[PDB]
Amino acid sequence: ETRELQSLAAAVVPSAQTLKITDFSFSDFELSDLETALCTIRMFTDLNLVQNFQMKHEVLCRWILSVKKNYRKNVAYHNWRHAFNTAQCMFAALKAGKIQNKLTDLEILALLIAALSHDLDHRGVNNSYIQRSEHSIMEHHHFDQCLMILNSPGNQILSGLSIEEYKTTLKIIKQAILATDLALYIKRRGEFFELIRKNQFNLEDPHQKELFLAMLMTACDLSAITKPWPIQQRIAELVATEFFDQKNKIPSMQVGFIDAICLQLYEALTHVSEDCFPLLDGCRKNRQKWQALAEQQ
Ligand SMILES: CCCOc1ccc(S(=O)(=O)N2CCN(C)CC2)cc1-c1nc(CC)c(Cl)c(=O)[nH]1
Ligand SMILES: [Mg+2]
Ligand SMILES: [Mg+2]
Ligand SMILES: [Mg+2]
Ligand SMILES: [Mg+2]
Ligand SMILES: [Mg+2]
Ligand SMILES: [Zn+2]
Repeated sequence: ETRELQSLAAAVVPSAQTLKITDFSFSDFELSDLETALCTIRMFTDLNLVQNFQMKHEVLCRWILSVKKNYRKNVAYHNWRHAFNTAQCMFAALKAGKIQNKLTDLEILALLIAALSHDLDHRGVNNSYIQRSEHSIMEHHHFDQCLMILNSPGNQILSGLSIEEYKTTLKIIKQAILATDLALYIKRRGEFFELIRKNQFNLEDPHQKELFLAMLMTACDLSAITKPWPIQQRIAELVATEFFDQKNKIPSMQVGFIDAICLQLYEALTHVSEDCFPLLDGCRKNRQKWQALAEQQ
């Protein structure tokens, strides 16, 4: 054991409501690492994951500490906090967004783990340890890092699954993490948009289900863009720090990013579940804000 594990295992886990992890407008700026750790336990708990898969408290805690440890603090945006926020957005979409009832337990288990693990060991959009020797290169590496952790002694939060359940969950996890490659999202989204507009969308079809999960991953991954203005400015500042340093051109970049990538996604997601409207809403409000700024710059 480490001190950190000891403290985390021994701590009381406040409720979902006390932790605010059900709010789409959630922010982690004022939280310590330990506090994000507790939030994460609460997520697995209220999703019924500890229950239905018999996770041992000490194993979950060690797992989360392992996941956090394998992000780099030295990377301004792509770090544990971003991973943690992606998972909190998944949680909020499942509960407040009422998507939980559209999915199986194994899908839910896999999305949470995928959300937390999808950028593992990221070195910043600039850094180029993609050699070699020459596709979703980063995402494959994030998934390897995830599997490694899931297989570490003391960390095996899936031990309680049968082999069948386990194989299935692993495949879903892998797909979810690969889905976070924006290049995949752009190739796949057309089909998702067609289905929605032709009123054809059907989650009971395995193919369409898998496509939705992919889209849900992207939605959560990009969710900083949906946050209240003061918070989104701060995050945008971290992103900029990573992109450029590891400035009035920035407001129009954000507008372009919102137009090209974000709006349609959150519009589609709201069609699937009207209770995910808050994401669409916050994204629009942020477009106002950035546009206004761009017109002075
Ligand atoms: C404010 C700093 C600049 O912000 C951006 C500028 C450009 C673009 S992009 O989509 O046109 N660009 C195309 C090339 N590709 C390699 C990288 C992405 C994205 C952002 C942007 N992305 C994210 C998602 C990571 C968040 Cl969360 C964010 O806030 N801002
Ligand atoms: Mg809210
Ligand atoms: Mg701290
Ligand atoms: Mg079920
Ligand atoms: Mg990524
Ligand atoms: Mg063991
Ligand atoms: Zn990400």
